[PDB]
Amino acid sequence: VQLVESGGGLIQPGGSLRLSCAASGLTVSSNYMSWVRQAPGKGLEWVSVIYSGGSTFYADSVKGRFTISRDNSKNTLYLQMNSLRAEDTAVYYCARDLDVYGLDVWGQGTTVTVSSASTKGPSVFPLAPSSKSTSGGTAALGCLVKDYFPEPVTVSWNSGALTSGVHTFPAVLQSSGLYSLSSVVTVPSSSLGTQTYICNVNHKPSNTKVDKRVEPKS
Amino acid sequence: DIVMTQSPSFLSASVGDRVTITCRASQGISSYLAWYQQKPGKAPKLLIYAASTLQSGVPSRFSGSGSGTEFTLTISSLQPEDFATYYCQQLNSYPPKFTFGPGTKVEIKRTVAAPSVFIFPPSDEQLKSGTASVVCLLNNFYPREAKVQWKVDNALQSGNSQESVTEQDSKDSTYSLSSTLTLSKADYEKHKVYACEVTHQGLSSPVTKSFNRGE
Amino acid sequence: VQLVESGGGLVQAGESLRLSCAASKPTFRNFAAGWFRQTPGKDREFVAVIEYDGDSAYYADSVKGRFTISRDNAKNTVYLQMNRLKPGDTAVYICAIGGNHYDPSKYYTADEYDYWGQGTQVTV
Amino acid sequence: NLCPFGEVFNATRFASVYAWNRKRISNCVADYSVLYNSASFSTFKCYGVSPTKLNDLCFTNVYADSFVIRGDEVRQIAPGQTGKIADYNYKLPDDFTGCVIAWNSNNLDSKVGGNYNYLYRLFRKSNLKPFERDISTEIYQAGSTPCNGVEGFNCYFPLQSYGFQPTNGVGYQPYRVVVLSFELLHAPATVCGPKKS
Ligand SMILES: *[C@@H]1O[C@H](CO[C@@H]2O[C@@H](C)[C@@H](O)[C@@H](O)[C@@H]2O)[C@@H](O[C@@H]2O[C@H](CO)[C@@H](O)[C@H](O)[C@H]2NC(C)=O)[C@H](O)[C@H]1NC(C)=O
Repeated sequence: VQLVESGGGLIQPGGSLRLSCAASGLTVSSNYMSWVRQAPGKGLEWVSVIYSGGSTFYADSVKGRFTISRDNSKNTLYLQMNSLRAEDTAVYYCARDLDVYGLDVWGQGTTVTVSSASTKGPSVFPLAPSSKSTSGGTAALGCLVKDYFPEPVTVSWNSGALTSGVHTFPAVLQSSGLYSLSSVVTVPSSSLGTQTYICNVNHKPSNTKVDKRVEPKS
Repeated sequence: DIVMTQSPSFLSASVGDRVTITCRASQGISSYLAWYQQKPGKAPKLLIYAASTLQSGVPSRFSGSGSGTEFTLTISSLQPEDFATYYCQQLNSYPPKFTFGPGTKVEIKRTVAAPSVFIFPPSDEQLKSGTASVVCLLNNFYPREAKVQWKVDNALQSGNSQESVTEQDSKDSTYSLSSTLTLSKADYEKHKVYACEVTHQGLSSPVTKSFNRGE
Repeated sequence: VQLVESGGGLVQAGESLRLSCAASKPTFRNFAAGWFRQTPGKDREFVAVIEYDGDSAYYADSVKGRFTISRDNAKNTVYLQMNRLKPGDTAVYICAIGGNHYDPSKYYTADEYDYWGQGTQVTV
Repeated sequence: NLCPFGEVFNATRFASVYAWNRKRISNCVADYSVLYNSASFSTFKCYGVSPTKLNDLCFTNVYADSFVIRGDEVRQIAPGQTGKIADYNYKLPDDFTGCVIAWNSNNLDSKVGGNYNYLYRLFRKSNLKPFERDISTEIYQAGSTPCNGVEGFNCYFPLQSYGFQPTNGVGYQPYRVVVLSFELLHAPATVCGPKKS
């Protein structure tokens, strides 16, 4: 028994997107099928449910803009999303609803991102070590991945050779609608003048690959 | 609209501890309560329905009780795979079909570890573009509760900083925090001292790392 | 069963307009028909209601003496003769259809109805 | 002879909604002052008839349907409504000519630990026809594998129990509902009000 979701992606405000939920091990037309969404860094919220008899119900936040449907020959649930706003950005889950028994079968989820921001390559700025970056034999350094859209970005250190002590932080959305991220690493302070340190930032949506060399400071 | 609440929001415990998390309702919802477990990046998993009945396949250490306005989710012996976030869900509601709770994050407990603080001046490449981002880093600390205050010429700075926290590390069960202070190049050159003050349990007093513009 | 409102548009103060709400099924004769307005930004607000026989009607105080309700079950349509229109009346007017209640106060609540429509935008 | 309204309204026990009761009212005088004076009804709405003139009208035959549902589900006892009650338990027709009467019954159908003797149908492949009663208890097949009378995954009992506790909210509290159906055929009238014959 499984639910396979697809359809999510990037869309601009006022656009449309169709979600799909392929089912195996259960019959969609004979079950309460519901869509649940969870905003990033937030909780879960109900969206729509389709009865086994065809009755459809929607939350007030999506009524008139969303349309739930099913295809019996494909055993697949659908969620048509029109006139999308930024607040509709969430990971959408299709699930089999058993009422008082709960939601037992869940899908892996698909990501819906609604934003007017353009796809922009990241700007990588070096985070150089110094005495203010040292803690008695341990020196810290990193790279600042600023102003990129959309997610995600991948950061490796010295072509994937440096892994110990590396901390890549979760990205935060700024007031500009763009993402910023920092990846740091703690290295012995005795290696600043000998070992070279390079961060490898790759942003596939913008085809941007940057290798910035973090040189020490005063 | 019946309001659902959960307490606490965050909770630390060790393997083998008795874990009790509470979900409350503004009105009497009888036994129309379901408990779920969600791990980072995964879909919610049904644990208990009808506020007391265990779902097939769920270990017996999970227990549900309560009826009316107060409900409890109990894990008798905490296990390494139970460290996740737990939600409660009211069933057969109106107007919405079902309403979830705020959730409770169960995290691993360990000894108090003080944070190592590093402040990083802006790069000259970024200063050419007209922006200046100053980054403060808090590495390998516990508990997660810590305060990072940005000071510019000893003036407490608010409204121009953003924080990001890593999840609990797989090895030492610690956290890592980064605070980025962003301001224009013109504003950055009007001041001299940029300080980052950190208050934490493992620190006997707030530690401040500062730099002066122009080295 | 579908409810389609018509007869809306742009008008000025003092001038009049008549609204209509046709019903898809001939069952309209057994229900009570009411009118609501949802000014953009705000929520629904009661206007008027007519019973299935038309022997009893109730208006809101804001439109009492200015608006008039009538119905013709042969055409399955409600009528709202809107006179002395003021700029505040600018709203999407929706027609609701439900039961004939023993307590007339239930007509003031929108949740006491059963069918609703799409709405027609009136601008003064 | 007066019409038997106490046995329907003053009934000590009401039926489950999936197995709703129907009582045929015929050859009697019907005084609705029993319902007029009582200020306990939360819902009193009539279709094709005004609730105030019921003492002046006559009908060829009157049906009285009664059951217990939640307060949040009373709105589904109306023409053209949707929901678990309207689709799988009790469906009023779009041409319904009659009255719907409901009142709170938390004092009569709620138990401290929980009254679980009131049931509704939760699982059904298709929506009910108007005025249809489904008393089947066959195991519902939610997948492609047959159940063969055994409960399990994708194989569930079709009926569910209300949890009626006195500490429940008004939407979760039990409400007793009486549905009066009126027919006017080319036949002698059997149920008349006191104002008329
Ligand atoms: C069955 O009927 C009795 C009749 O009493 C009511 O009196 C009025 C309040 C009016 O509202 C009508 O419903 C009835 O005529 C119900 O009430 C009991 O009445 C007796 C006196 O006759 C009184 O001593 C009891 O306390 C009343 N009980 C109550 C109010 O709970 C009675 O409740 C009805 N039972 C059912 C199951 O409907």
